[PDB]
Amino acid sequence: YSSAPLRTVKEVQFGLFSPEEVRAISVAPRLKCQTCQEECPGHFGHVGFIAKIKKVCECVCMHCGKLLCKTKMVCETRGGCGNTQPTIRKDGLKLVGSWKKDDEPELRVLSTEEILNIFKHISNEVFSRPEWPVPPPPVEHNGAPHHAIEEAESLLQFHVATYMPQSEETRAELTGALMRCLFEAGASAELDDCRGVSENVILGQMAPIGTGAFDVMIDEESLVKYM
Amino acid sequence: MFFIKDLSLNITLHPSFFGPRMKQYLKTKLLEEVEGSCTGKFGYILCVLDYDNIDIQRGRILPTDGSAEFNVKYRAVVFKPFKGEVVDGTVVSCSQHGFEVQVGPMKVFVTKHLMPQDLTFNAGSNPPSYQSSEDVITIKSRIRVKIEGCISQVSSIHAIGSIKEDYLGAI
Amino acid sequence: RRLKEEENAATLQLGQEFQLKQINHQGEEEELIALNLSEARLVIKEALVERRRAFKRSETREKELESIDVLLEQTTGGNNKDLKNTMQYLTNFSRFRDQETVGAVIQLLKSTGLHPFEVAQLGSLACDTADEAKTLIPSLNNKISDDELERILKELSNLETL
Amino acid sequence: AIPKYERARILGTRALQISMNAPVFVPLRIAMKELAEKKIPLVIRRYFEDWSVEE
Amino acid sequence: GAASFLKERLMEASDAFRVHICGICGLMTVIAKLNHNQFECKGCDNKIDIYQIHIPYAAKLLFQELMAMNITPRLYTDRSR
Amino acid sequence: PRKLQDLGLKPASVDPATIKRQKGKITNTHMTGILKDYSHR
Amino acid sequence: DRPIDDIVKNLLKFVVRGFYGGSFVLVLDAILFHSVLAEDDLKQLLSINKTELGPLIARLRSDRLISIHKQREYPPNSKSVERVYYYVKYPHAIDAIKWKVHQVVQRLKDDLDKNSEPNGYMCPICLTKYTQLEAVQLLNFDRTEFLCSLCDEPLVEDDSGKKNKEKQDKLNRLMDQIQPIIDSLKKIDDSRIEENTFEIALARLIPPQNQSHAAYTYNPKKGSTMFRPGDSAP
Ligand SMILES: [Zn+2]
Ligand SMILES: [Zn+2]
Ligand SMILES: [Zn+2]
Ligand SMILES: [Zn+2]
Repeated sequence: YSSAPLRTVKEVQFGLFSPEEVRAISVAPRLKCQTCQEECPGHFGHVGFIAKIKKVCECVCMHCGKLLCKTKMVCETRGGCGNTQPTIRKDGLKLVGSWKKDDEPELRVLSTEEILNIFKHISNEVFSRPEWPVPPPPVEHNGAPHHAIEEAESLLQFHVATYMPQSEETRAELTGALMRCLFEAGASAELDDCRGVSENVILGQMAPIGTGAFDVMIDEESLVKYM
Repeated sequence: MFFIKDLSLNITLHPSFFGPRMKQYLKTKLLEEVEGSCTGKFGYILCVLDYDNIDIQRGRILPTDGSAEFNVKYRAVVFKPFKGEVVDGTVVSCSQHGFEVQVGPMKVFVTKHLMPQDLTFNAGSNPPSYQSSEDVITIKSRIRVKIEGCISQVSSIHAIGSIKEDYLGAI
Repeated sequence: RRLKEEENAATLQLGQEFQLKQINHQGEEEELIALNLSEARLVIKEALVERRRAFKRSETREKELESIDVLLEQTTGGNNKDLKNTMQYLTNFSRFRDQETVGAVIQLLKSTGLHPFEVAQLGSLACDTADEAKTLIPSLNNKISDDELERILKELSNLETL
Repeated sequence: AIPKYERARILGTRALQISMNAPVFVPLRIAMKELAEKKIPLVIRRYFEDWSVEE
Repeated sequence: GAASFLKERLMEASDAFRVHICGICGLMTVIAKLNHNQFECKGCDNKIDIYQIHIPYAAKLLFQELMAMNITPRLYTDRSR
Repeated sequence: PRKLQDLGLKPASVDPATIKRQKGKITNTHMTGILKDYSHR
Repeated sequence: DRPIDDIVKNLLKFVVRGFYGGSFVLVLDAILFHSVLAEDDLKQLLSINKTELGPLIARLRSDRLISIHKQREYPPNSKSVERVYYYVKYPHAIDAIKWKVHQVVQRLKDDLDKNSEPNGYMCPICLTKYTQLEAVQLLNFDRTEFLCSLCDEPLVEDDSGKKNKEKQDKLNRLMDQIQPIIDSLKKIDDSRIEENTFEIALARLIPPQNQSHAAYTYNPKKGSTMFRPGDSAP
């Protein structure tokens, strides 16, 4: 038994975790459960956006984070740095930028740190940002040449990608991200009103179809007159 | 501190009460469920004012439960403790860790670290009491306390008191 | 579009549900109703007697305490322990007994213009000098002069019963 | 509230109430009898407009 | 159009699970010590805005899987638009 | 640099992102080349 | 050759000696005596193998007291090789030192403030820490002791009550021992320091070895619009 109010899910607001929230949500046997001594839902602890990341990088300058779009190859210094934006291509699980000279073009790999820094410089503000949790049981320091670090980072990225009638009621009786199916919904902070049959079926609540398209209230005006 | 607060509640009536006098049962449920209850958001809901004017909106029948949910609006006096507030009360329990001061429906706990260094615990006196050169604090002794912190749970409120500041302690 | 100021009586930061401006059930703006111990005692007992009258239709400290206790038991249901402690606490810690005394106190302190919380403390805590009131009620700092507070405290003790 | 399948739910809703020892003003058969005599004290909140089962 | 039967089959005749959801964040990250009647969503530092919902255990698993997938499905008990 | 400025300390460095990176036929034939072009003075 | 450069040099030397070990002093002093040092040259100067130099260079790069610069070289009679040079970027080193000093002072100040707070409580069995407010809601029905929720065992008071003077002494010692840094920082802030780069650092270059393989030059590719992170200055 729980003392909290019993409610129904009226909206599902998809979004994306912030690094702060993942650390805040995390409780760490801590995932009888050592955290609640219970009924236990499961306590958290602490690849699909590569195309989106590439598009964002092409659509914005990669030095000042100011909107330029993909075809543009110059910052158009309006506030700007004037650097010529590279042509970004997706190779494996990495992004490679190429600069054309003013004679093969210069090429280098845009480090994930560089991409993150630029994204943080870019001007949903609450639920899903471009810059942006271990499932619970129920579900460089020294030396390290650049080659070794790059190989380790590639292996870690590859591993991450791979990892990712019993009642009288029934007796008598006898367009939303969730409805379509989710990554896109989280990126755009899509709000699902849960007005469709699919959403209610997923959440296990009475659907607004047939006997559920209305509400049965209780009237006291008739009750007093019935005695 | 005492307040007069306009509150709302969601009462549920079993189908056994779906009679011509269901409103009377709602008033009884409101009194028997709210009065004396400790809502951490609003404090100790003490008494309900205007007992003959509670607003009872149309009830809603739950799909499978069969009961009717009523949204009830009422006026009640609620006691809400705030940190940094000064209160008076009568000590009810004394122990080595500290003593408890009863303020209305709330109990305030004063730890050793929150007491002046002069006061010293002593179990020799029956019942055990805190003795100091100027006075002795024990059960039934009036004490003026300052709430240094409150932990308002969903249905429980606890506070820690201090008597070290000036113009506090025994009256 | 909603996601994640600690409450402090001294700073008059009472939280979200106890803001200075309140909305009643009629939608009309109202000032937060904060009651001193004497005012709260009258409000609770006045409601209890009215409730007792409705049910039937369908002084020294000791005698008043007994009268309150018997009235409380008659006109309250189960799980009334909290209210029993409250009435006992209110009767043994109030400063003004009759309604006239409480009315004068409200009229006196309503001219100060302080926060409803602070005025409730003034009528609930006995003080002798403005320094005692200032340290016991930090919110009064830089709001009321010592001379003004000194006269108010002296007048408050004048109307104190017995 | 605009100023002034339903049968299946009302019959089932009142049948559950009767099975739970609710007063009878006239379990599925009892609910059907109440509906025939218009003695079901419920209002259908069509999504809104509130319509009494009696009317 | 038998909504009641559909819900019963999906929940009563199958996995039905009760979870606690914070009112600020829709995540199911509320530590509910029901024995002592205490709730807390660390991260929001709140203990008085907790709701309980009945959802299929598969739905709970799906949201937690989404949560582990960097997707935040925030269940909310009130409408906004 | 932003954190240092907020803390009240004068920063000696700046954010790198703020850095900035920076006719008709001529009839006069026989004498076309000898003469230089004195466009201005 | 302004005195400001010497003052900054003194600040770096004192910071390295006081907050880093011995080999760190050797590495940073070499790049302070020589404006820019190649990785091979630095190893020869200090007679330390690659493994030993690893932690030193990596740690100094993390605190940004040193900066790296990689460029391709084309020796006349050898295969093209990517060389590594180390040099000091004063604006970053000063900023890093200033922030780090502030954090250390702030952390000690916070620790001193926290210690004055009430001790608290912790469970001997499960080693779970309970605060004064949190423990006050766990006391048994007899109002005698605080009972752990997980273990249902009496709680035991926390330590650090008597350390109040210890933290104050620690804070006093740090400020007494950190005064030269504060004085040097004040002087640096009074004047202005121009940002340093590999090309500029090469001006104050003293060649380490007679025939060092690395070429202490800088010939950027002609008409190359490519820009690398952390490779431009005001
Ligand atoms: Zn658990
Ligand atoms: Zn740009
Ligand atoms: Zn939350
Ligand atoms: Zn324990």
